[PDB]
Amino acid sequence: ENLWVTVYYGVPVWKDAETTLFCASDAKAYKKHNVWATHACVPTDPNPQEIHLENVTEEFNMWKNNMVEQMHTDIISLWDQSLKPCVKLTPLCVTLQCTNVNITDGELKNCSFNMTTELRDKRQKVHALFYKLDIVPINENQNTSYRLINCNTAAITQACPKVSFEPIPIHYCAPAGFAILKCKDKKFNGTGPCPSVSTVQCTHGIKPVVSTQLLLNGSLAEEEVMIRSEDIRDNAKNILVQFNTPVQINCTRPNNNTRKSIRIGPGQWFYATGDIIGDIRQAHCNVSKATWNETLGKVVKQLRKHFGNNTIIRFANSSGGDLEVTTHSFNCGGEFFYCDTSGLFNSTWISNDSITLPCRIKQIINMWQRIGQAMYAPPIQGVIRCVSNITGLILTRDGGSTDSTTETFRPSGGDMRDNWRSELYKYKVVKIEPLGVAPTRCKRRVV
Amino acid sequence: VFLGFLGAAGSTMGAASMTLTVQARNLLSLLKLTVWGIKQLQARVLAVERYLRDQQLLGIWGCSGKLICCTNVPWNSSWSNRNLSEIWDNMTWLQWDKEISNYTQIIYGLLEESQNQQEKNEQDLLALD
Amino acid sequence: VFLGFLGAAGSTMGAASMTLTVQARNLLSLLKLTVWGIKQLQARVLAVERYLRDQQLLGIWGCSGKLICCTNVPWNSSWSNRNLSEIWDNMTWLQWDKEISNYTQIIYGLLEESQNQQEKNEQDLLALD
Amino acid sequence: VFLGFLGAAGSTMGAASMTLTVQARNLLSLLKLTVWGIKQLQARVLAVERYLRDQQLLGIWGCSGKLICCTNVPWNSSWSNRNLSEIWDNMTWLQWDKEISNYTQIIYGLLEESQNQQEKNEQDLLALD
Ligand SMILES: *[C@@H]1O[C@H](CO)[C@@H](O[C@@H]2O[C@H](CO)[C@@H](O[C@@H]3O[C@H](CO)[C@@H](O)[C@H](O)[C@@H]3O)[C@H](O)[C@H]2NC(C)=O)[C@H](O)[C@H]1NC(C)=O
Ligand SMILES: *[C@@H]1O[C@H](CO)[C@@H](O[C@@H]2O[C@H](CO)[C@@H](O)[C@H](O)[C@H]2NC(C)=O)[C@H](O)[C@H]1NC(C)=O
Ligand SMILES: *[C@@H]1O[C@H](CO)[C@@H](O[C@@H]2O[C@H](CO)[C@@H](O)[C@H](O)[C@H]2NC(C)=O)[C@H](O)[C@H]1NC(C)=O
Ligand SMILES: *[C@@H]1O[C@H](CO)[C@@H](O)[C@H](O)[C@H]1NC(C)=O
Ligand SMILES: *[C@@H]1O[C@H](CO)[C@@H](O)[C@H](O)[C@H]1NC(C)=O
Ligand SMILES: *[C@@H]1O[C@H](CO)[C@@H](O)[C@H](O)[C@H]1NC(C)=O
Ligand SMILES: *[C@@H]1O[C@H](CO)[C@@H](O)[C@H](O)[C@H]1NC(C)=O
Ligand SMILES: *[C@@H]1O[C@H](CO)[C@@H](O)[C@H](O)[C@H]1NC(C)=O
Ligand SMILES: *[C@@H]1O[C@H](CO)[C@@H](O)[C@H](O)[C@H]1NC(C)=O
Ligand SMILES: *[C@@H]1O[C@H](CO)[C@@H](O)[C@H](O)[C@H]1NC(C)=O
Ligand SMILES: *[C@@H]1O[C@H](CO)[C@@H](O)[C@H](O)[C@H]1NC(C)=O
Ligand SMILES: *[C@@H]1O[C@H](CO)[C@@H](O)[C@H](O)[C@H]1NC(C)=O
Ligand SMILES: *[C@@H]1O[C@H](CO)[C@@H](O)[C@H](O)[C@H]1NC(C)=O
Ligand SMILES: *[C@@H]1O[C@H](CO)[C@@H](O)[C@H](O)[C@H]1NC(C)=O
Ligand SMILES: *[C@@H]1O[C@H](CO)[C@@H](O)[C@H](O)[C@H]1NC(C)=O
Ligand SMILES: *[C@@H]1O[C@H](CO)[C@@H](O)[C@H](O)[C@H]1NC(C)=O
Ligand SMILES: *[C@@H]1O[C@H](CO)[C@@H](O)[C@H](O)[C@H]1NC(C)=O
Ligand SMILES: *[C@@H]1O[C@H](CO)[C@@H](O)[C@H](O)[C@H]1NC(C)=O
Ligand SMILES: *[C@@H]1O[C@H](CO)[C@@H](O)[C@H](O)[C@H]1NC(C)=O
Ligand SMILES: *[C@@H]1O[C@H](CO)[C@@H](O)[C@H](O)[C@H]1NC(C)=O
Repeated sequence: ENLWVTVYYGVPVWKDAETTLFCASDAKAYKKHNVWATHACVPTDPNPQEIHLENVTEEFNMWKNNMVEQMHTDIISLWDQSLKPCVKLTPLCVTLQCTNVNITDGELKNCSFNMTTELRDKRQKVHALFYKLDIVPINENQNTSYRLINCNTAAITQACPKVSFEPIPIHYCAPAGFAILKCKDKKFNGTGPCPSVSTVQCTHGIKPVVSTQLLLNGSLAEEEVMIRSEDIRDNAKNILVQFNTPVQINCTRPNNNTRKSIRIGPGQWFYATGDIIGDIRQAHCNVSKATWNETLGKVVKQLRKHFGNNTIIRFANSSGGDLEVTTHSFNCGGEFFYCDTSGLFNSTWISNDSITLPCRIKQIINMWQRIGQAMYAPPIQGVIRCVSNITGLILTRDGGSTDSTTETFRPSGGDMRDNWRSELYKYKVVKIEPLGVAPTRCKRRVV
Repeated sequence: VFLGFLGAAGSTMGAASMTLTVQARNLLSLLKLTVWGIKQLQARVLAVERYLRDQQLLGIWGCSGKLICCTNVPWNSSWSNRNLSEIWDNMTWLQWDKEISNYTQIIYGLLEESQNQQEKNEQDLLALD
Repeated sequence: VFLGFLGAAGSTMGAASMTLTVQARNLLSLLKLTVWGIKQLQARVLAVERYLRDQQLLGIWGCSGKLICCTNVPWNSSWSNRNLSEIWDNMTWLQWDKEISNYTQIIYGLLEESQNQQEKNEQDLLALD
Repeated sequence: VFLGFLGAAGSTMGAASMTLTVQARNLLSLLKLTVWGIKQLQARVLAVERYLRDQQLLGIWGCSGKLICCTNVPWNSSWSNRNLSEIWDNMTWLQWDKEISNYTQIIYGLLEESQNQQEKNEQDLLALD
């Protein structure tokens, strides 16, 4: 009956907290120095230890997750460190005098200009092909003199031709004293308590694929497709879609480009685009119409679970933004594509003939809101072809004064952190507090 | 019978307290200025600081080397009115830590003052002769 | 008679056990971005991590304050079949650590579970009245 | 009656020894590359180094949990010849530590070897049956 407190060291008690997570990649031996794995990331254990926790119900919140905010700062920090020792193209801001490549009634122009050399007093005049998207006119009245797109606003740095942009799986691990709780619920939406909860030390193989609108090479959802959103009744918040059946998309760059290496200084090597050997064919992506329409139909069935059993659901092309948010932007073999998704979202829903998507290619890119730094993608010599696995979508409503009669959905990509939320929605970092008091009928021996 | 780290998180406090050694083990164990190296170094110091924090409190409670330590502090009924059968055979350490979370600071303050702040003086005076 | 750090490395295990305090002492003790500073700071953190690693095991084994600690774990003959004469008065801790290295992990598991995981619960029930 | 940390620094050694619990408490408690961050990081590692250093010496002396601890080492008259009334009721710990500073290294060597290096083996053989 006489109760006394007792100290228990090692009790299974955790609390929501945010700590510094670190990288982890498997022993991939190989052309190396990819930006994400860097020189050294922690080698993954040969056998991950996932331990299920019975009778445990934990709250999750993919939108207030701290793993996304840290990872977004990690990818950005890795990008600058892989470009600092590379050649900066600040002297490449010379006035360009261009022309059109002999076709009557073009997306690329042949430009000649004076460039610096290995020696200071000697100058060279070189010819190089540029894409129209990376060049703006200087006279607008108009003549035929041009300049680079960034030279007026931000500096430009040429990516080293040794580093690769291919995303490899990255595992985020927790330091000692902290643990990551994975929610294994098949029907788990955005937030809320998760019935089936296990714990792991590192996350699964998350491939950092920088995309827009379409989520490529992402993790599929089990059972039915999932519609996760912070506020479905809010138009300002993006709508994260996760497929269960992956759709296939083949993208190619038929142009047989050539690399024209021209020296612009002592140790400085600038790689421009040489004349295309063969025919001029603009890039494109093919999507199976039978699979895309089927998968899109599977989406509207789950959208009706939040907007009425019977309602009008339509899909249209992106009507807001420019450049990268109106096109499906991604990296493929080194070159950066910008595909018009007008053929994908052109249906209205109520109650083998593949789709082709025209794509445009840039070389001076401004990703992650970066006002100040621009990257020059060197020309990839040869023909590029990649096959991707679109598993998700990032849509956004239009809102308005509609009386819930019709409902429109348009693709968007206002931020990059939505890409990591599609792969961190199930994880949660918590700190372990092993100190716990409890009353028993035990008293310390005086002796 | 071992389940793993945090294996007894959903079991009763009586079944979870028999596996205190499980959570106790996994509690501590040209330029290196890379983003991964700076984070790694700051994480190792963070790990050993959390560990010594709990060991420091167990030092002022006289429970440094023990895993289950009995004291002289009487359990106040205002903290919880449940019985031993309603605590150790109905509640887990998670929901029990949530109920007493409003009193853990008061218990800790009395845990250092009621015994080891008083025993050491009496331990000196009893062993004085 | 003290020889110094690692002085009894080549001595018998019985003669080396009388100098445990020798290895115990010498075991722990505009911009600072210099290569040597990074090394020196990373060496101090690496040092205190290994020190608390061993002290961590001494906590869960009930041997926190002592240098020689008796336990409740019976020695299995599968680990070594040698007698006390062949071990303490003919073998060194080096060639002894090499002979038990295949079983040191198994011994550690029973060393934390068989006793201090069971003794503290029995200490609670024996001091219950 | 508490004065605070080092409050009895000018007191006699007998009045200051009655408040050893006071000094024991206040003895441990986009880019982070700021000069202050480097200073904080190196200060936290510096703090736990001095803390674990004192606890390491108390561990090899068998005085881990206590604040006043008796030993087996007999006091050599060459260290200080003062009487008990002349030390605890006439001198302070500051001027006392300055007087024994030339023999503290010899005392520590005998403090760990004469007893706890010998006691653990004697306690092993006393508990042999
Ligand atoms: C999504 O994952 C697929 C996985 O197949 C990616 O396509 C693959 O991209 C890699 C990029 O390194 C290709 O490897 C390259 O192959 C060429 C072939 O000559 C070689 O010259 C290069 O050195 C490199 O090894 C790989 O071939 C390609 N897959 C296929 C079937 O061709 C895709 O790029 C990923 N999505 C995104 C957005 O990156
Ligand atoms: C990408 O599409 C491929 C098409 O085959 C899928 O690949 C197969 O997945 C199963 C499931 O484990 C494996 O047994 C096969 O070995 C996979 N084949 C290849 C070539 O990878 C894959 O599931 C899709 N991945 C994503 C992320 O959508
Ligand atoms: C989305 O669809 C609209 C509707 O066709 C496109 O608007 C037309 O764009 C073409 C150029 O491709 C212009 O010549 C027409 O004048 C535009 N208006 C029409 C046809 O009414 C729009 O370009 C598509 N893409 C985006 C990003 O909005
Ligand atoms: C060159 O081609 C582009 C795109 O086809 C066209 O807009 C431009 O008018 C052409 N150049 C001239 C001088 O007309
Ligand atoms: C730049 O090129 C023009 C011809 O296009 C030439 O007249 C001029 O001298 C060149 N400038 C330098 C600095 O070489
Ligand atoms: C997700 O499930 C939880 C279950 O409690 C529910 O409260 C929440 O509203 C759900 N969210 C959505 C967007 O359906
Ligand atoms: C590009 O322009 C240069 C200079 O005017 C010319 O010599 C070359 O033949 C042109 N080639 C192509 C492929 O445009
Ligand atoms: C994409 O390429 C794969 C492999 O060559 C092929 O099986 C598939 O039919 C292609 N799909 C389209 C739409 O071209
Ligand atoms: C898409 O599939 C649905 C159901 O199979 C069908 O009713 C509809 O006509 C299809 N639309 C297109 C454009 O293929
Ligand atoms: C539609 O109605 C049926 C029958 O009332 C119901 O079972 C189902 O959940 C409803 N679905 C949606 C999306 O409202
Ligand atoms: C969208 O579909 C309608 C009807 O099939 C067609 O008239 C229109 O040209 C299509 N638009 C695009 C951009 O494919
Ligand atoms: C519990 O706390 C109250 C408030 O300080 C006090 O009056 C009461 O005596 C305490 N009871 C026990 C059993 O400690
Ligand atoms: C105890 O703390 C919780 C913290 O969420 C709070 O909700 C609750 O009202 C508190 N109860 C009392 C009695 O202070
Ligand atoms: C080394 O071997 C010699 C052999 O005579 C022995 O006397 C001595 O005790 C051993 N250990 C030492 C020297 O530390
Ligand atoms: C020693 O270990 C072996 C192998 O696991 C086992 O068969 C045997 O019973 C054990 N004996 C003792 C005394 O522990
Ligand atoms: C001890 O072991 C040694 C070596 O295996 C052996 O020679 C000896 O007979 C055993 N018994 C005793 C009592 O030494
Ligand atoms: C430990 O295992 C290795 C690998 O089989 C073996 O070579 C060695 O002899 C073993 N040592 C002992 C003491 O069992
Ligand atoms: C200071 O001196 C006074 C007078 O002798 C004494 O009462 C007091 O305890 C002393 N305090 C300290 C800290 O020396
Ligand atoms: C007394 O002190 C002297 C000098 O410090 C030392 O050499 C001697 O061994 C000591 N004797 C004893 C019995 O401690
Ligand atoms: C101790 O005190 C006595 C006086 O009672 C004195 O004669 C003696 O010298 C003192 N011992 C010393 C100073 O070592």
